[PDB]
Amino acid sequence: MTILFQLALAALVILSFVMVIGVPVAYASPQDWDRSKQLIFLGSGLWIALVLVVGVLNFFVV
Amino acid sequence: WVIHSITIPALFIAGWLFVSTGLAYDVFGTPRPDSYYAQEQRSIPLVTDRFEAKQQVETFLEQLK
Amino acid sequence: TGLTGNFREDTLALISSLREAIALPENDPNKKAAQAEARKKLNDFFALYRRDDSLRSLSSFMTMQTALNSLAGHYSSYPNRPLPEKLKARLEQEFKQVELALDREAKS
Amino acid sequence: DQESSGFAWWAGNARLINLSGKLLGAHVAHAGLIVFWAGAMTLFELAHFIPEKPMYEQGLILIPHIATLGWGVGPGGEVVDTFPFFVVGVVHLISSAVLGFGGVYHAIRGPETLEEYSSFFGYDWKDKNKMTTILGFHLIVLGIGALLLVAKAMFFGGLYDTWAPGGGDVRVITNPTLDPRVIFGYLLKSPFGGEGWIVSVNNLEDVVGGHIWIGLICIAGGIWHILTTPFGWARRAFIWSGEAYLSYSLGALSMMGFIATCFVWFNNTVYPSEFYGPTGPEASQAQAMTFLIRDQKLGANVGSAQGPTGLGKYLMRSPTGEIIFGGETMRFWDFRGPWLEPLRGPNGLDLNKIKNDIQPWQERRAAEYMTHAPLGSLNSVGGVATEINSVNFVSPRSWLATSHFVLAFFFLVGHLWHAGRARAAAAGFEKGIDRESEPVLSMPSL
Amino acid sequence: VIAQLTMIAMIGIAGPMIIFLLAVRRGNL
Amino acid sequence: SANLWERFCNWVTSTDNRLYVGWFGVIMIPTLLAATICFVIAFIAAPPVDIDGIREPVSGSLLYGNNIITGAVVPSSNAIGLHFYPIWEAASLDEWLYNGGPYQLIIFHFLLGASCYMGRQWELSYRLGMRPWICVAYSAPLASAFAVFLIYPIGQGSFSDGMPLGISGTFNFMIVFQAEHNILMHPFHQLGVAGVFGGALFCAMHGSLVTSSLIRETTETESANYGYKFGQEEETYNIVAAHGYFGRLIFQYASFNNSRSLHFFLAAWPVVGVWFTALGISTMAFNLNGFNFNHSVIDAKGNVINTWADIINRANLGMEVMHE
Amino acid sequence: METLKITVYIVVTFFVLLFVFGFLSGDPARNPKR
Amino acid sequence: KLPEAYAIFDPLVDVLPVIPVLFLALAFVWQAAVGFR
Amino acid sequence: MEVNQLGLIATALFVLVPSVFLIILYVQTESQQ
Amino acid sequence: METITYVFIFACIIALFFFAIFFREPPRIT
Ligand code: CLA
Ligand code: CLA
Ligand code: CLA
Ligand code: CLA
Ligand SMILES: CC1=C(/C=C/C(C)=C/C=C/C(C)=C/C=C/C=C(C)/C=C/C=C(C)/C=C/C2=C(C)CCCC2(C)C)C(C)(C)CCC1
Ligand SMILES: CC1=C(/C=C/C(C)=C/C=C/C(C)=C/C=C/C=C(C)/C=C/C=C(C)/C=C/C2=C(C)CCCC2(C)C)C(C)(C)CCC1
Ligand SMILES: CC1=C(/C=C/C(C)=C/C=C/C(C)=C/C=C/C=C(C)/C=C/C=C(C)/C=C/C2=C(C)CCCC2(C)C)C(C)(C)CCC1
Ligand SMILES: CC1=C(/C=C/C(C)=C/C=C/C(C)=C/C=C/C=C(C)/C=C/C=C(C)/C=C/C2=C(C)CCCC2(C)C)C(C)(C)CCC1
Ligand SMILES: CCCCCCCCCCCCO[C@@H]1O[C@H](CO)[C@@H](O[C@H]2O[C@H](CO)[C@@H](O)[C@H](O)[C@H]2O)[C@H](O)[C@H]1O
Ligand SMILES: CCCCCCCCCCCCO[C@@H]1O[C@H](CO)[C@@H](O[C@H]2O[C@H](CO)[C@@H](O)[C@H](O)[C@H]2O)[C@H](O)[C@H]1O
Ligand SMILES: [Ca+2]
Ligand SMILES: [Cl-]
Ligand SMILES: [Fe+2]
Repeated sequence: MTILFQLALAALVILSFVMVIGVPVAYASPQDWDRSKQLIFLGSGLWIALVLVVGVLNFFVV
Repeated sequence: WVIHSITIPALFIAGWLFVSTGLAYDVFGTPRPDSYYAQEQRSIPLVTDRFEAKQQVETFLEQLK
Repeated sequence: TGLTGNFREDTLALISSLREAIALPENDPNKKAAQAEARKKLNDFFALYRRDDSLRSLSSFMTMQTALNSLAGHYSSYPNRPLPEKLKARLEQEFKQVELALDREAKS
Repeated sequence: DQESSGFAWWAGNARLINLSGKLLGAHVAHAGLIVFWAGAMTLFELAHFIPEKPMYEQGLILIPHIATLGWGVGPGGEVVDTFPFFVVGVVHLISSAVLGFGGVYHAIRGPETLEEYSSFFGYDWKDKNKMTTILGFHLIVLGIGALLLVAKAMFFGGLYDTWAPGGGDVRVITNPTLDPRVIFGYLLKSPFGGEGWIVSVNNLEDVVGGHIWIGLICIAGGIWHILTTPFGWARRAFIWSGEAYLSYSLGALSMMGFIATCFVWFNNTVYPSEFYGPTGPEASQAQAMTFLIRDQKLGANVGSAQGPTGLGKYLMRSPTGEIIFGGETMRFWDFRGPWLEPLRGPNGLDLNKIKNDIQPWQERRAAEYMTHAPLGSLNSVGGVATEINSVNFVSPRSWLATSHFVLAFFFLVGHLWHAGRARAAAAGFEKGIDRESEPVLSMPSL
Repeated sequence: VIAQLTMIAMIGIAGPMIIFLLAVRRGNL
Repeated sequence: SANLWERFCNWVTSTDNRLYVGWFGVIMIPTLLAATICFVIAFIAAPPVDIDGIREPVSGSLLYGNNIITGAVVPSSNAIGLHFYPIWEAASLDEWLYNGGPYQLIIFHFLLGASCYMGRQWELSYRLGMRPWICVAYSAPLASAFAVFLIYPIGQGSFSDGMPLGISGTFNFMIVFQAEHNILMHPFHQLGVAGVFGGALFCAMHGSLVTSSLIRETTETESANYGYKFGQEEETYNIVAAHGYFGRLIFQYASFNNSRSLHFFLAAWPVVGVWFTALGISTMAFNLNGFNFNHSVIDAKGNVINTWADIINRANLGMEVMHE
Repeated sequence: METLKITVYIVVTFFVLLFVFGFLSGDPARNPKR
Repeated sequence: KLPEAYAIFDPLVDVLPVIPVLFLALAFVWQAAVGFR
Repeated sequence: MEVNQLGLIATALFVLVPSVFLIILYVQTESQQ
Repeated sequence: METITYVFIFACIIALFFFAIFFREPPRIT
């Protein structure tokens, strides 16, 4: 089912590559930087889990 | 920013064609990628003497295979 | 291995395994595994002696290296096939010279 | 930010001298790059990688390193399973994702100065104590990894072997050599011809036993510095100040380069000629033997002979008791490679033995090093230097030594740069000579 | 190699995005 | 005084000397003075140093029929290889000369002398109270020194391939060096040329434009130079006059209003130009060569249209056979 | 020959020894300003 | 070569390593908007 | 070895005459005042 | 003959150096 995974694999980059933009911009304008944005704690804690799906699955997948 | 969306494109395409058309070949007399050695006879079509070359270049080029 | 002490006694000792293990039955329960663990000693063996600069000069040590490199080098390429007899009968003749020539060093 | 408090933009980084909060942001981010670059090349190379052919054929500057620690190599340099190679690179990437993220955090939202948020982390460049405290921890940590190498050496798997009784590949060291006799006294050897300084390292087990010391020396270093404080003679010299620290780092880092330039180019032990490609000295060396055997094979005896140049066709007798190859190769009679040394007899090569003792791998491999003798171009036009458009390569062994050298060269300049600006800064006139009172203006006039 | 530049453009142009948006919304640059 | 040392130390450091000897001078002076003495002698009387013991002895000495042009100190042989080969290690004195000792002796004391010099310029500048970057600028030659003398032979594993030091020896070196590594087509050298010319170039303009503009303190009969009084706090040369000059000659935008901006750029161009060469050599010493475009052109018939670089590729291929 | 060997050692050792202490003793203290 | 579960990301695996250089370039653009303050 | 027989005079005159001509002018200048 | 001229010419160079370094008239200020 590597295709099922491979879509989830690319879903890492897609979500990462935006957080690549989002995190700095979150710090760009200090107004409501840490005030308005908890999305880091919302995205990051969800982002780290998107790493574990990679290997542990592929170890069984491939 | 007025005609500089016009001049450049129409002009730059000209240079694109003279290569593509190969018009530059017979204009500047460069050899064509297949044209060096007519027949086989591998040797330098070296132009030699004066008051000739206009006629002599027209021997080397005459064969052309 | 279990190599200890000086080079001499152990050098002789390893030949007791080397010259023996050359020709055994292939159809025994394990010749390979026996030949496997026996040649692993070479690894253990010839690593520590590579470190000696002294014996790196004289023949009798570099003789053994010629033997070791001859024998073991077969086992990375295709260890399954047994050696050619010409390579097997050309060894002992090296060992036979060695321990004599080896003894030639001490009592020179 | 701006130049008003500071200096100009093109140099603008050194605006950070007094801001530590920003300073960590720099390094952690920068370290993030280095890590990220590491894994990138790994995957980049792994995609274009061909496991069947040799490594140096591939133009491969990294996987050999990972392999050299004995992962996925197999005997024969087989390069068995690539998956360990894959795991290494990707992990560094994921590691970088954390780093730069932090590097950004200190770059912006992190406090602009650390003297407050954490006094422990707080430091002043001019302070000769709390800084030296830091120098301990790294020197401890950097000493940990050195041991952590040996953890690979003595325990987990085993490191790659240059010299095995055959195949020259994989061994787990049992007894590392340690004592000041062959270690401290080791570096005491001459740098020059025939004795490498650190570049000899005949035995593998030298480095392991050696790193043990560097392992246990550095751990002392931290414990030394953590529990100590600079002495008088230290304080009188060294110009404690923000720049100089960077200046010293360069000089050390520079001289490291020239050393690293030296290993890759010469030492066969650490970098196996097998998958790093043959060393320059070995190249012409092995080629000289393949000519030897091919002619000795067929109806010719080259042992006692003269050449058109007069030295003999192949073999000569050195001023030393050992006998060597002729030709240009004679300039390298010092080289001892994994294949050559056994062919060598007590004094020099044993000719009678040379004919008989050839192996299936040796002759093949020794001839395989004939095609690749380090040479090539920037567009990779290869073959012998003026050989025309055949066998196009540049052996990776040649790249590193070139690369790191050029960099190592600059860092000499860099060292010699900042050391100027560091001391002059401390001396106070770095800002330009003072027009009010010129130091030269009033002096005894010669 | 048909999409080599495709993805490259995506990431290559992504860098400027940071500078663009920041400058656009006039953030602490 | 209060002590001999503390007084002596004060004398070395002291600036009153007609020649400043810093602590680097403690190495520099004896080594160079030892290099020169063992040089000029060895240059004048050198036994016919042998490069290859196979028997061609080479006489680069001055006593044997050699003009300054042809005379040079032969480098060490290949038989000696790269081994450290001091006097005492060699068996006999004449043995130490016949194998090319004096070469290996000079370059060590020279280099190790050249380095300490690079610092001696520094530790004076520090004691006159002046911004000390000269030692950076001086790295450029010293880079080249180590490159051609010390480094490049390491790439060859023998000092024989090192530069024979002499006016003909040097020419022999390049040409042979050109044979193997094709240095001309190498980019780093191709910058070094720019680095040298633009140095010489700028050396002319910045030399010219300021001489062009001289506030005149002199009569026409009198020399123009003498009007400058050592220690004038007047500006001897108009920038406003010379600015517009170069500013009119080409467009006014590029004229480099600021001398402090100019003179730096004046000293950056040659230096950085030279560093690349000493990198270009070290890139060669490891056999990483200049890209030689060869058979870049071919017809459909497999014939070789034979672009220029091949001519060079042949000439080099010509030389290498000649050398051996 | 052999006597020369030790001689060069002694002489070279001397300068280099004389050399380091110059910096190891108060070198920055020697300068126009502080 | 590249694992089969991962078999295709062509451009990404083709160019990772160039982007580190791009950071140096970014610095100038990030100076360009700032404009050499 | 064999040589241009007269080539030596070349150097001498080329050394001395330009040299001397600089001295004579100089010694004069020294006498000024 | 041949050589002995070069050493002579080269000698006066040195005899100029040592001579030109120490014996130059100091260019005093003002
Ligand atoms: C260990 C690394 C290191 C570190 C951390 C520093 C740190 C510092 N250096 Mg520095 N330096 C170093 C090594 C280092 N140096 C070395 C090795 C040299 C010799 C080359 C120098 C030479 C140097 C000078 C001359 C100056 C500094 C300056 C500075 C300060 C500001 C940084 C700066 O100017 O960025 C500036 C960043 C840029 C100008 C952008 C980079 C542009 C260059 C040209 C990149 C070209 C490299 C590239 C590979 C070639 C082109 C690519 C090719 C494909 C075409 C800062 C304290 C400045 C200062 O005054 O210090 C207080 C300063 O003027 N450094
Ligand atoms: C590559 C190494 C490097 C690093 C780590 C830094 C880091 C820094 N520089 Mg700098 N600099 C560099 C190279 C570097 N520089 C070079 C080469 C030059 C010469 C061209 C300069 C010239 C320079 C000047 C002239 C100045 C700095 C300054 C600074 C500091 C503040 C910059 C700032 O306000 O950011 C703000 C950044 C933004 C608003 C946007 C940046 C774009 C974001 C960060 C991209 C995110 C990266 C990536 C895509 C995402 C990764 C995270 C992801 C995992 C989520 C910061 C610590 C300033 C200073 O003195 O410090 C206070 C300053 O005045 N730098
Ligand atoms: C990279 C790590 C590192 C760094 C930066 C420092 C830095 C420092 N240490 Mg130190 N130290 C370290 C590791 C380190 N140490 C380790 C691992 C140990 C072993 C436990 C020590 C043990 C130690 C002691 C015992 C002392 C220091 C001291 C010092 C301070 C001044 C002395 C000094 O640096 O010597 C600079 C060097 C010299 C003065 C003389 C140089 C002589 C060298 C060794 C020549 C060796 C021969 C060489 C091979 C010749 C080759 C020629 C060359 C061109 C290659 C300084 C802050 C002193 C201090 O202030 O502590 C209170 C001190 O007393 N250190
Ligand atoms: C390439 C030559 C060179 C030159 C000209 C300089 C120049 C300078 N260095 Mg230096 N340095 C160099 C290479 C060089 N460095 C290298 C390779 C290292 C190794 C890390 C260092 C490490 C270093 C430190 C640690 C310090 C300096 C410092 C300095 C400054 C003067 C103080 C001093 O005595 O220097 C030190 C001089 C040396 C270490 C001598 C090495 C090179 C010289 C030219 C050779 C001298 C003879 C040498 C020992 C070999 C002969 C005997 C040998 C056969 C055993 C000055 C800017 C000081 C400074 O500015 O701090 C702010 C300072 O504290 N240097
Ligand atoms: C199997 C696999 C996988 C998985 C893996 C994983 C699981 C990963 C891991 C990774 C890791 C494991 C990571 C983590 C993180 C880490 C980091 C990156 C860290 C760093 C940090 C730091 C370092 C900090 C700093 C500091 C501070 C702040 C304080 C104190 C001191 C210190 C220094 C510590 C993957 C996906 C790859 C794919 C392939 C296969
Ligand atoms: C701050 C700043 C700066 C700097 C920057 C930096 C330094 C950055 C860094 C960055 C970095 C250092 C980054 C890192 C990160 C990472 C990431 C983001 C990653 C991603 C990727 C991944 C996640 C992977 C994935 C995968 C897998 C897992 C498997 C296979 C496939 C793939 C490969 C896809 C500058 C100077 C410019 C400017 C100013 C500010
Ligand atoms: C052996 C070996 C090893 C180990 C390692 C080691 C043991 C090393 C050590 C090394 C070292 C441990 C080095 C040292 C050197 C020295 C030096 C390079 C340092 C630096 C410093 C100095 C040089 C100082 C400076 C100065 C002077 C000179 C004068 C006065 C001033 C001052 C103080 C600044 C291994 C395993 C790898 C491998 C095998 C072999
Ligand atoms: C995709 C991807 C990613 C991301 C990446 C990144 C984020 C990167 C960045 C990048 C960058 C970082 C970029 C930058 C940009 C740049 C550019 C776009 C360039 C251009 C250039 C320019 C524009 C320059 C300018 C100039 C000129 C032109 C001339 C004059 C001078 C100057 C310098 C001004 C990751 C990791 C997640 C992984 C996956 C995939
Ligand atoms: C500027 C200052 C001038 C200083 C000049 C010092 C000159 C000293 C002369 C010493 C004697 C040399 O005198 C000269 O010796 C040379 C060779 O050496 C002899 O020369 C003879 O042999 C040489 C061999 O090289 C032939 O080239 C030459 O044609 C032949 O005449 C001359 O017959 C003699 O005239
Ligand atoms: C600070 C510098 C110190 C320099 C130290 C050396 C100073 C010595 C100066 C005099 C040396 C000139 O050396 C002398 O040159 C003359 C040139 O005619 C050579 O003489 C030459 O002509 C004669 C005449 O037949 C030949 O015999 C001889 O073989 C030939 O070389 C001498 O063989 C050589 O001894
Ligand atoms: Ca491709
Ligand atoms: Cl088989
Ligand atoms: Fe000038």
